[PDB]
Amino acid sequence: AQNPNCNIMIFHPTKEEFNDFDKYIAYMESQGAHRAGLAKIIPPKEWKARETYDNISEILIATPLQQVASGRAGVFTQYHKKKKAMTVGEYRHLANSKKYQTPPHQNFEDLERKYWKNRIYNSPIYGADISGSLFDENTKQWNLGHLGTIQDLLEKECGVVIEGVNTPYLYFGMWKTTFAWHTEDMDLYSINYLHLGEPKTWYVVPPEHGQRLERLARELFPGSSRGCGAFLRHKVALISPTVLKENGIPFNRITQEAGEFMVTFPYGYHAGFNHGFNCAEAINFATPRWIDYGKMASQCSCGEARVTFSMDAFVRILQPERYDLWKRGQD
Ligand SMILES: O=C(O)CNC(=O)C(=O)O
Ligand SMILES: [Mg+2]
Ligand code: NI
Ligand SMILES: [Zn+2]
Repeated sequence: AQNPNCNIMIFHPTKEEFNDFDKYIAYMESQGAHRAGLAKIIPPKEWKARETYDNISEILIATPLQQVASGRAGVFTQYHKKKKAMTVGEYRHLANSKKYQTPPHQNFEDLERKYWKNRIYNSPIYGADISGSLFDENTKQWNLGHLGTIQDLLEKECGVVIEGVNTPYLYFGMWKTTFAWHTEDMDLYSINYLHLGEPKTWYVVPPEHGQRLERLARELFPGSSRGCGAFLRHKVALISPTVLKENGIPFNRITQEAGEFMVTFPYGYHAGFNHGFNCAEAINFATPRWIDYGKMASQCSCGEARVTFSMDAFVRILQPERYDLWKRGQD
């Protein structure tokens, strides 16, 4: 079996290998990349997402989210407080202000220490989940706005045409902005490109061990767990690497830098944080290997998770027994 220890793999495709997205994902999996839950892809040196980032300041962040923590330094939840709209230019200035800027540090490791020590005592503001793209229309390879849609993949595998569309999202981050432990909707893949700015550190649990994370989470967030049998779908819980190691949870970590892609694999739990002002673009996607995961994906029906229009059809076709209850939680 390839990659039996479930290590995060890093790939360096040539320009020729960068032409066919589906084929390259399948190549990665042939080498066992999916066992880790997350892979890094460094694009060929000839490639670029767009010419420059000099003209992005007028993008609007309609609902910036202040991420307020509760709990202890290594075991906490976060809620999102809505703030007034601001432009990317305004947000970048805020990120760089003395209140929010990245502290002095020696290296990524020192910064990770400082994150886990001090995250809970600050409430950074995240410009997340903004529909849009920063890829130039003329970028033909690994353009996240031109991938094959999940609806077309389900149609090609299963024969049923469904409604829905699939478009990318922009994330403008600052120091300590945080993504809580989650898998993707319907245990989809995701792909994330860091367009500009400071790094993003990721933590991931191998898919074959995801239930171990779920069991620990039920123990560490006992009220949440009573409220919902799939409360990690709420995307609010954080558990530090120190806590995971103490509880024997298998995981890995990696830092993504500007110009690099990350791919998360079906049922690969992941969490992380931003080092300073940055902008990432991400989208979900599917392959034939996803279908079986989609069929088995847990769902939140307590009402909290509230998701896109396009998840309806996935639940309806792949999980017809669940559909009625899940839709009650949507409505
Ligand atoms: O970048 C972030 O805040 C979160 N991204 C993801 O969880 C992803 O790309 O799957
Ligand atoms: Mg602009
Ligand atoms: Ni994700
Ligand atoms: Zn729920």
